[PDB]
Amino acid sequence: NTYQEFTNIDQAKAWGNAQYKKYGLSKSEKEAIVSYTKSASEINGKLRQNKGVINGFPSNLIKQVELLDKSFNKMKTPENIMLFRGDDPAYLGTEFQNTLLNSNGTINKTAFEKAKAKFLNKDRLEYGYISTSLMNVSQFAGRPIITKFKVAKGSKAGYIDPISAFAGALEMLLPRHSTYHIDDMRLSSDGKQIIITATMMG
Repeated sequence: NTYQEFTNIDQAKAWGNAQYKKYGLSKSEKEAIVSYTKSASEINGKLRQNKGVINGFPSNLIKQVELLDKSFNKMKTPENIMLFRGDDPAYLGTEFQNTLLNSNGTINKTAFEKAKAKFLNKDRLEYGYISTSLMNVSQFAGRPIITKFKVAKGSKAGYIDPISAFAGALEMLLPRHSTYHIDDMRLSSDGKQIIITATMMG
């Protein structure tokens, strides 16, 4: 199908803002999301280390995770939409940490080949929540990997930007334990990034 790609920040904001006012999040839900934007790396890190099992977590965290999960009952995208994300080398694996990037800042083509072999046309499970943006915003111009997720109409997806502690990200959040299938991997025009196109599943 066709996936809406925002090409203008003000249009992205107005659409996102409009989605958000309809959500009708509870007070507790909003608090959990505000806190997630402050400490996402810790939360997602614990979810990956424990493969989605929250039983051992502190009770404040168990509560926070259940509230973020429950929030996606109210937060669905009303259309097919493209979402974006910047990632550092470790995203592809420990092996890529210090091998994806040449000294001059270009993508090493041999590491690109091991990444394409490892990931192209394959499913990937993510234990954490997935923070994305409505556009390829400048916050992740410095990042070597850009992923474009194709998110179907009716899929769980929420514009949480109005209540984020941080500005400028046009932030759309996706639920934890999502699987996506990597459809395409190519180098960018200047050779400094890998562009990944993926289809988001349940």
